[PDB]
Amino acid sequence: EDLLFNKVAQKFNGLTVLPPLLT
Amino acid sequence: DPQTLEILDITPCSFGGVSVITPGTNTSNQVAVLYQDVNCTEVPVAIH
Ligand SMILES: *[C@@H]1O[C@H](CO)[C@@H](O)[C@H](O)[C@H]1NC(C)=O
Repeated sequence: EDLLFNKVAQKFNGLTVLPPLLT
Repeated sequence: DPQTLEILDITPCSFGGVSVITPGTNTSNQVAVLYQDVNCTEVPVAIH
């Protein structure tokens, strides 16, 4: 799972990036 | 700056959404308010 995570909230003109419920 | 020649960032002043967490209206009339993507240092300064 470490390889799969190392192989793959920005303010802008009204754009929002909500976080996922399950971290 | 057209005088001192300093490099100044430009960051938009916080916006976001407001979400009301309701226990129910059939259970209680209390609410909690979520200010998304906003530091609490800036929540009280707003209109309405
Ligand atoms: C939010 O405000 C607190 C109070 O100064 C600060 O310590 C924290 O770094 C701020 N959060 C961000 C993401 O800047």
